[PDB]
Amino acid sequence: QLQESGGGLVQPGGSLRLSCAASQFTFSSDWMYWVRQAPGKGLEWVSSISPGGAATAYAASVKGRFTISRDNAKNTLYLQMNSLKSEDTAVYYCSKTRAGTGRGQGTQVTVSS
Repeated sequence: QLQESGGGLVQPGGSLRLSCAASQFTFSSDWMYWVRQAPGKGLEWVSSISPGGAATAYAASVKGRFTISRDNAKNTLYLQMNSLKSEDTAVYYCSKTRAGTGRGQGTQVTVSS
């Protein structure tokens, strides 16, 4: 089980920090991902993080302004998002695959304004 949180209403150029709590003890050995779904669009990969945190990857549209990180002792995944724009508006999910299978209920980021 996974539970995203931290979403909200923000102004263009603002920022938010998303959190994702994982209930299974397997979190420490899992690749984890942030994916998002904007209005009327499909799921889109945002970023990826290796089990130990040593390898990360980012969609080109968020490179340099988003940071994925994880705390395995707290079984929590994080996403720090900066310089948010209206096109960043979406439901954000954490997932165990880049395609978004095994996601929580998501948390909505709304940017307008």
